Amino acid sequence: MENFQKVEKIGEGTYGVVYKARNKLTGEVVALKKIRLGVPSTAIREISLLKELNHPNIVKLLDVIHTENKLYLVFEFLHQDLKKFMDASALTGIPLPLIKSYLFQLLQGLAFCHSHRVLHRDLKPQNLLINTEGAIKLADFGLARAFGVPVRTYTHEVVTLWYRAPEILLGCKYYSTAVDIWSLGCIFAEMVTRRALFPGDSEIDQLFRIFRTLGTPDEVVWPGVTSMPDYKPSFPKWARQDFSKVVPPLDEDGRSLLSQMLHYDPNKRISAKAALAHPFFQDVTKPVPHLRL
Ligand SMILES: NS(=O)(=O)c1ccc(N/N=C2\C(=O)Nc3ccc(C(=O)O)cc32)cc1
Ligand SMILES: NS(=O)(=O)c1ccc(N/N=C2\C(=O)Nc3ccc(C(=O)O)cc32)cc1
Repeated sequence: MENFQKVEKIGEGTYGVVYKARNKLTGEVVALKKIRLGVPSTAIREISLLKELNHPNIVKLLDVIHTENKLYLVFEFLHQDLKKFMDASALTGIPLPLIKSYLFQLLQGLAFCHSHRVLHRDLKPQNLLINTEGAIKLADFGLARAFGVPVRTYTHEVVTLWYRAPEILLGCKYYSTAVDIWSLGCIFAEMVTRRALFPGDSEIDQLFRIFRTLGTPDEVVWPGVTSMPDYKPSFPKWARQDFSKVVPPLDEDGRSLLSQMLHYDPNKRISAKAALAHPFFQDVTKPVPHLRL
């Protein structure tokens, strides 16, 4: 670690603290992530697999440094996250062609992850990174279930529940790649409307916000929902609202795709591969964002 000079702290999450840093050996500017914990052997092996999960839309994992019973991950550095870009673009909105490009690229990255049986599990605007060339990349995944212990909130953590799939909220512990499609759907809606789709601050508030818009799920729309671990027959039964309120003024192709990404039944929810073929992407392009760095 004496080979890195910290420039500034750029983030913190369940798995650690991220710094912008300079590699003293090469002069490179990188993102250095100190993993919050020595470190178990299963975590070293699982993280080593992430070094081989390489794609243009996945943040590059350059090196794994396991020394003095501490774990550091060295990643390539990108200058801005989607949360900041969304906030910077709040008065005008991100242009639809750029929203479409970002969605397409993130579906390409997820289709790749998913084909290798790797789930992101916690997609949110803060872990989607952008550059000046129009790329967007997935970050902050691959360490879940590798440390062998139940997840406990770290000191000062406030968990973001806004993008969590309903099956996670309902207590499914063996959920599928569909959870990432749900999260990406929520982010897509937020890019279009400039408002979070389901901004809950508790698990039940999150679940009830989903139900009030999409309707309380039942066995008709989601076979098996009533047998989910945290499903209660006492949930209020809200009717599904007319979808026209969800993402105005998005066109029917985008609304159709979003409705497939937000299906309750994870088995009915569209896959990343099928979403890439949706008519909404027939006119996809790769525009340049205006980034103020
Ligand atoms: N792939 S890259 O990001 O374009 C890049 C850029 C710069 C570098 N430099 N490497 C080195 C540099 O300047 N002094 C060095 C001293 C020692 C070593 C070494 O391997 O032992 C490497 C460098 C690499 C990649
Ligand atoms: N808020 S901001 O100023 O727009 C910002 C936020 C984040 C960044 N970079 N983050 C990262 C980066 O460059 N490589 C990474 C690799 C992994 C992780 C992670 O969390 O696991 C984060 C980053 C820059 C500016």
